[PDB]
Amino acid sequence: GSEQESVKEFLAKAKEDFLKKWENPAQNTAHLDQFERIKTLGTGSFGRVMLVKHMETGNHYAMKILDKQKVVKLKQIEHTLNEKRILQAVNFPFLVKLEFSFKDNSNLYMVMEYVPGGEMFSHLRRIGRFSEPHARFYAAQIVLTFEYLHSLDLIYRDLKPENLLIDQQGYIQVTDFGFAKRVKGRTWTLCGTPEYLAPEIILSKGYNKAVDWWALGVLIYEMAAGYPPFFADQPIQIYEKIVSGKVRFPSHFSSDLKDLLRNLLQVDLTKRFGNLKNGVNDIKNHKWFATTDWIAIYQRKVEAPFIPKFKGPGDTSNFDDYEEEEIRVSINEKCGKEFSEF
Amino acid sequence: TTYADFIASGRTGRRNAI
Ligand SMILES: c1nc(N2CCC3(CCCCN3)CC2)c2nc[nH]c2n1
Repeated sequence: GSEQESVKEFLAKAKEDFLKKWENPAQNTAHLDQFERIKTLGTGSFGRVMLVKHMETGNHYAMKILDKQKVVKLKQIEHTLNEKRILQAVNFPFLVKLEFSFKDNSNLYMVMEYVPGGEMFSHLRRIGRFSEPHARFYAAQIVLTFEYLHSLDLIYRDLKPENLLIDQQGYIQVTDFGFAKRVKGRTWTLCGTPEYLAPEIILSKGYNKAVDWWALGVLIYEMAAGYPPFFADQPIQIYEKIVSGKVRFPSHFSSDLKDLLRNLLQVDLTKRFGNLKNGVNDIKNHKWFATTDWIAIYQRKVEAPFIPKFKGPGDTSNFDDYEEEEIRVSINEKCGKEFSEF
Repeated sequence: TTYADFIASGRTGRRNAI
């Protein structure tokens, strides 16, 4: 029949599920003492992401720790509340699942599914670049994820290989919703990663979901070339390159890839793919995606081009090593009012 | 080459958000 009507039906039901959780968020579903801390998997501005073991079940999880005082100093209160409120309400095959959340006197905690394959960033840098079919397999998953998120009035705002984990089946799990926002109109916050910013963000204009479509163009280029389309030693030089209106493609890029990338890395919003009358369909029906079976991808039926090595449960060999700082919980509650809804 | 220019740049490591 029409795949678009099945898509509409699917999205309508997903919105109903989302709104119930969006309106009544899960809160205080575990405690720190229920987890044994094993190893730091990564760090952020507010703290570490640690591999943990849930003692009652023996399950491994990734626990994100955010120091409330550091969130406040960085003026990230609202963004932190958006992050947990959004992540607890979403549900899609390529979005990392939030299993528990809670807080104590010092910190906020988000306990998520542990994705052991490591960041796409690690594999991309080591290998050098991904072949076109390899990059297309990952790109298809972001296209579907964005179609889902945007239907919920969500903007993701931080697409990059660092934020994409590879699961045991070789599929993507998107993490890091620190800048995600539920917004119907236009928004103005200067946020994201320099190499991935759309021109409208750099130029301090009101922007919308089209910034995630521009960031998809940067991701595809990076995966297929091994380097971003706009790079320099400092962010200001990156911004000058982004606003210039010029992109150079490697000679090995197929004609179809370049065409898709010119329509994604498009300064003109009345011309950027994902932003027109046909919406996501301009991307899904592009020639570069002709061999992509969208349903088979969503159903996880497609054989992945790369399966990460798995030594066993709790193995962290696909992640870099980090300095370990022991968690401290103050005897006094910090920033209680600011994080009341968490 | 552009690859050599990228590899010699200070931005091949993990990138932080603004
Ligand atoms: C494994 N590792 C995770 N980490 C958090 C995100 C990370 C660290 C911070 C920058 C982006 N990448 C990598 C480790 C997970 N976050 C959720 N599930 C996870 N499984």
